[PDB]
Amino acid sequence: LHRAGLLHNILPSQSTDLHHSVGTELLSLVYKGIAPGPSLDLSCKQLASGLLELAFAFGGLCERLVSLLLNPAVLSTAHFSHGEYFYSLFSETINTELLKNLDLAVLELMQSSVDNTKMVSAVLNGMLDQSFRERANQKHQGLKLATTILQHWKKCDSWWAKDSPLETKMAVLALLAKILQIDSSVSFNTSHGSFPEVFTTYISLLADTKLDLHLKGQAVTLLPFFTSLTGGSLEELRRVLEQLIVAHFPMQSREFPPGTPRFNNYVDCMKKFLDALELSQSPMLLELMTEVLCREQQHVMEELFQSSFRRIARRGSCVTQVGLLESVYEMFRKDDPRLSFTRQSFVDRSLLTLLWHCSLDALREFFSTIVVDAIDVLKSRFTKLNESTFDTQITKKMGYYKILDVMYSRLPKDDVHAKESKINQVFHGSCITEGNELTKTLIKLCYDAFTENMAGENQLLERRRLYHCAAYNCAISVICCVFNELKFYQGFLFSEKPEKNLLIFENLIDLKRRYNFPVEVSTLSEEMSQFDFSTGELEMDELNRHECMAPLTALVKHMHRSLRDLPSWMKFLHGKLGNPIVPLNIRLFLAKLVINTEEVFRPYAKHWLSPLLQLAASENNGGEGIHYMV
Amino acid sequence: AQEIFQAENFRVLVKQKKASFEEASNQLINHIEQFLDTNETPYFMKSIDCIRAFREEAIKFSEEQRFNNFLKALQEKVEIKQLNHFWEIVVQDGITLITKEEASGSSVTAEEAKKFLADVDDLLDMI
Amino acid sequence: LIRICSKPKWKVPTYKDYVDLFRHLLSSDQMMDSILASLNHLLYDEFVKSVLKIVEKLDLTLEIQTMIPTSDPAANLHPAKPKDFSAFINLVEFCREILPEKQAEFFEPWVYSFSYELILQSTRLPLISGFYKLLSITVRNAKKIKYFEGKYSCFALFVKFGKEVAVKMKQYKDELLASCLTFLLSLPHNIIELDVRAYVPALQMAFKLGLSYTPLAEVGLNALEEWSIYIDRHVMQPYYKDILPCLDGYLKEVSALSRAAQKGFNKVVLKHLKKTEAISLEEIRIRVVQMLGSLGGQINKNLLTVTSSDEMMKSYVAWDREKRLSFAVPFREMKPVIFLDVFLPRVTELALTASDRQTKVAACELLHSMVMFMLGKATQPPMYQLYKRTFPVLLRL
Repeated sequence: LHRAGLLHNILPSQSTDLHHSVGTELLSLVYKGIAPGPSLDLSCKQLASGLLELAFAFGGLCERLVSLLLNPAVLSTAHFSHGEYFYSLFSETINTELLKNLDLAVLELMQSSVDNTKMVSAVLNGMLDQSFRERANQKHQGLKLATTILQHWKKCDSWWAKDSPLETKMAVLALLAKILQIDSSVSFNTSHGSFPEVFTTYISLLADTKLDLHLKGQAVTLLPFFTSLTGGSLEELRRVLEQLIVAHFPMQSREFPPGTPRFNNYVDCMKKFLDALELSQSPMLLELMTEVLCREQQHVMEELFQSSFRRIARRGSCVTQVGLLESVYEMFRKDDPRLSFTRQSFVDRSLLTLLWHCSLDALREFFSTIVVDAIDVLKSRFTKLNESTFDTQITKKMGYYKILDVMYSRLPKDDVHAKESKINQVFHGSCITEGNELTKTLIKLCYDAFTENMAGENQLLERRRLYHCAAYNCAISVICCVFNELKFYQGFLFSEKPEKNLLIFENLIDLKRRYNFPVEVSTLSEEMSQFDFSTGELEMDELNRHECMAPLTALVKHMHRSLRDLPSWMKFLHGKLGNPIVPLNIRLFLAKLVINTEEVFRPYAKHWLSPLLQLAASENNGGEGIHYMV
Repeated sequence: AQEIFQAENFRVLVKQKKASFEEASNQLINHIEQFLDTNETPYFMKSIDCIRAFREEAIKFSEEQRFNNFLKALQEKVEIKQLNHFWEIVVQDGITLITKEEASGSSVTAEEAKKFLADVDDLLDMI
Repeated sequence: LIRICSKPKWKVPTYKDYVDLFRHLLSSDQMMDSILASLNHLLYDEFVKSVLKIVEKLDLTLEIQTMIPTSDPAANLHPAKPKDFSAFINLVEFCREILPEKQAEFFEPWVYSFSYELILQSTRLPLISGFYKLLSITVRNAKKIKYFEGKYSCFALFVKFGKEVAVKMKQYKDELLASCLTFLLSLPHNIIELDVRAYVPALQMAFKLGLSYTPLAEVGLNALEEWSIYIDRHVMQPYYKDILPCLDGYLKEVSALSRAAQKGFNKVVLKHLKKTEAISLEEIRIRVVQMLGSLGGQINKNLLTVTSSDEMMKSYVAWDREKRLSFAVPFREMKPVIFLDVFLPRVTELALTASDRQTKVAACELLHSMVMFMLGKATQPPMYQLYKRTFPVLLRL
């Protein structure tokens, strides 16, 4: 009859109020029947659910239903709720009547928030996960009820205030996560919902030093909803995130045994930061996370960070990619008095990953931005009178070499050879001068590194060695992308001249670190989602770890597929391996390099037996000898 | 037979209480050095609160040699580096050596604060 | 349920070892809670509600994927949501081992409901097994406890659905047909004595399909046993001359333990044995003769009054009036003449019914060779009467 609408002209209300008397008495029966005066079955519940469905089919009765939910009566049993039980018993027809008419069920529910906070939270949460459940064809009531329970957020306000029960703060956090997950990415602009008064809640729950670390780990999952903000609000959010970091994070590194009740909290909060950052490709989240990461010798979770960055760069939205790149770049390039170690860490283990995994298929953006800002600092001249600024210039130069290495290793040849825009901004502006101008300028300034002598240099030796190594790696990368058809790889990377103390291999190899060399080395996965919603190469041993073995081996294999002996790489390394007057370490290094590139030296066997054999057979090797190297 | 069967709160606590000494001093020296290495203003207020706490505990625990040695070390560090902001925030409040009688305790006004703190070229075009 | 019904180097056991857990959750229960401080009833009811929920929401329907199959189960044997389908399957076996028992008083109120919606789904999802399997589980639980001493609404439901499924079953193939037969022959039927002429083809197809699928033989045996021991002994009689004669074909290395046994016996055989349920066909024959004598000699003579020859004579007659297919097998010098006809029947029925892969392959190769032989032989002998015998087997093959 109700489907035919003939429910009232076949069953009326008397000369009474506009409410339906029949519905009122049926609903009273269903409310106080399951109450004791008990027993329960499945067919009884099927009836009673049909009975209250009938009761709601009459007319409004919604405010009466809500008053029943918040009715604070107590039913004794050895005395639990008496008003929640009516809800949890049915919990589905109830909530599909509350979602039958919005803006009044929610209003009448939240009005008594301070009185029945348990009940109002329970019913609002049930309405929420009810509406989340039916979004496939009805992702309309979800948005409306989320926005509507936001429009009254100033009513449910005592929950998140200070000195509240530190169970309703996380309760409202769970409710609020639910609300944001329902609606679209809308609650940030022009006060779509209650912009000011809802942020004040997020900022306050992530601000005060009276909450916990797991509570805010729950909180820092709102971040992917709130990283698309702008100047004022985003600056305030970044402020409060920064006080979070300073106030609750370990100062530089672990300094926590794995198991103490700080390390586990720290790892939880950090991994939640990290997966949030992997959701929202938000620059300043990279600022914070790299900042904390690249501040120790090696973070405990290095592989997590690196996989996260691999995801971050691999996303699309190329403007956001370039924003992440420029953000970490400017974090390194800036003149902040940061430690040399930390500053070079910023490029080593943060932005090289981002550059390796996505820059662009035919990128210009980042490299075009930095061409005539990093070339000029590579051309800068040192001042060996102060330790600090000299060290920082070394680190920045090293980093620029590494970044150029990454582009030249990834960027295809043409958009750095041809008459281009990516290139034409070191000389004379973007005019058509000659082509390949920065190729040759970078070649000069790189070959001038790792070949500059170190006679009078006795201040920062290991750092300068790393400088030379990075410069030489950059050189190898650019030369693999210079014209690279004739004997180009020989003039540079090889063929130096000791007339004025040009020494490639002597300078990048250590020569005083004594190697040890030990002897040997769906419609049911959906119901997963609704429960989710309503709950919350080689052996890298000691001389493959020299930051030049892998590049040199790749370069050698490349030269193999590019054209007695060959002029100065077969023959110059031949003559630096042969005579036992070259320092030991260069000779060990070249033995390692020829081992790893064995396939190259198969045609050249008759030349390549004497020096390896006399290196194995000689007695110069320290300890009991280079035994696994033998 | 008879012989075989018959974080900040933890750091605040560390600054407050410590069974030993001069190891907490060393660790806080390292902490403030790394804090001054970075340039977050919250770390700057962290450093100023730390030095205030160190001065308070030095006064309340009969010790001045540590206070003046620390002050000399930080003065030299700010002089030799680019920590102008740290020195500015220090002089905003004012931290100076004991000015009573250059000793443990006295009842003399502070005057030290004012008196001390008022070939290859051819290889290119072969392409 | 939703998980351990969804689980289809690292090893993943799927559901077969969750089972004892769930059985102790409800049945082996008084022997584990006694050390603590009922739950059996609550957990059984929760398990049944949950399984009803999952059946309610799984979209077990099927879709056709890119001839014209008359088999209603067809290429359509491909669900829309295969994860749901595998979930239902894990569900059916999980319930099958959770619900043969623990019904001492627990399944007492669930029979009518559980049935009613299994019939409702299985009527709009007809060609989906496991529905039938849950029906057989619930009817056998309604049989262990009595529940059928005349409620009557579910009685009429079972009668009508048994008739409908028994008529629809005559189309179903192996797994579906097996589930339907195990359902039908699990009705109490000492309560449905009526219209027994429609439940006999479902017992002779569960006998004929035995000899290869032993549990179907077992259900057929329990069926016939109950029909004999409880149905009235005047209506069960006319339906013996066509229920026994389909029961006649039934009556036709160096491991760790070995090394431990060889090397004496000192605690090694103990641990090796400590490290270590399809019914056996021999026991099936044993029970066939056991109840065959247990049913007397008055009833018994119907095992071999089929007709004493009906269609095995078609296998016991000369396929042709006069022999053809004379094949001179070439030796060095003599080349004697064999006849391929004589062993053509045995070869052509070894090809079809072999139950041995190597023998089947050999027999199929011979039929291939002989077919080519016999189509060659008439090219250069009126011989169609053996085509008439051998094409109805080329099409079957």
